[PDB]
Amino acid sequence: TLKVIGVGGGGNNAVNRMIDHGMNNVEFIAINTDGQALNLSKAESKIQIGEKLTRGLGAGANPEIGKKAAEESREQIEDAIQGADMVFVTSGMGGGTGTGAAPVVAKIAKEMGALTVGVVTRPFSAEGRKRQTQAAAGVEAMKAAVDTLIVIPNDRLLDIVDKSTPMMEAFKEADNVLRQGVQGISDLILDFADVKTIMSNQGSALMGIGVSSGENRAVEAAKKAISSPLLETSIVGAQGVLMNITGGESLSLFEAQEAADIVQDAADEDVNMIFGTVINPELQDEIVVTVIATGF
Ligand SMILES: Nc1nc2c(ncn2[C@@H]2O[C@H](COP(=O)(O)OP(=O)(O)O)[C@@H](O)[C@H]2O)c(=O)[nH]1
Repeated sequence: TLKVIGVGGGGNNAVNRMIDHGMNNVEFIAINTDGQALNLSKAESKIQIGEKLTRGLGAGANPEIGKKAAEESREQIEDAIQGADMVFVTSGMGGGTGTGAAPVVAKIAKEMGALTVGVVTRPFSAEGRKRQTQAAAGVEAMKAAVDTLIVIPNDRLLDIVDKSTPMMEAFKEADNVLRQGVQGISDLILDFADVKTIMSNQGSALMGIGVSSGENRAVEAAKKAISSPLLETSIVGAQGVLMNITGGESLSLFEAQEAADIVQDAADEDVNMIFGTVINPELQDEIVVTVIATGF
């Protein structure tokens, strides 16, 4: 039983990209201070927070607003999570809602016993350093709050998207990245207790994405993932690695083994590696290798 919660406008856009993209397994939850944004959210469940602080508007960008706003609506949050086994808290740090509220939403789910995984974006360093300063705090808030935290610095997406890609639209790929991050894990649900062993109380986790379509797609996707810009360090330091190989109908068993072997070689000699495949019909010909490394 899986529930992904979108905390903030950033998170809610990533949640709505997770919905627009066919994703059949999981419950979606939208959390914001802004009433407007919640209306545009595609999630089944929505939650407005700070209904007494904000009077039904947004948190207007200060992290102190969401923190207290979350506490105000702690009741409703605990209700929405009830009986989820694993919770994904997807949010953009730097904002008001996410920065303060999302860490509280997390520790709610951790205190409720669900496996809490945090998939959060850092803001672009091109977004002003004040917003970067707040995000740095919010990140450290979540590190305490979650079992595993996957922190994707948006700047590292500048090593992915075009220079032509507008700034206010570069978040659409950041959406897609959070999608692949959550979806990579969620799609594999392997033994749940195995995943627990990889995620439970591990802390800071790195993500690696690689996509390839060609002659050598298996090898080419795994190599790209092993050395994804999103990885702050190469994964050899990790004690636990989860790996996903998502492909079309044409996805070979051979290809899976090839990609698995490649990633295994890159990981520590005696790493706890667990990996699975996913046939996703909607995929044309590209396969996607998603690497989550834990424990640093
Ligand atoms: N993935 C994603 N990230 C975003 C989007 N818009 C903004 N962000 C990032 O998320 C951070 C917070 O934005 P926002 O969610 O509006 O703040 P909040 O509403 O106070 O939680 C910013 O620093 C942005 O870098 C979006 O549409 N998608």
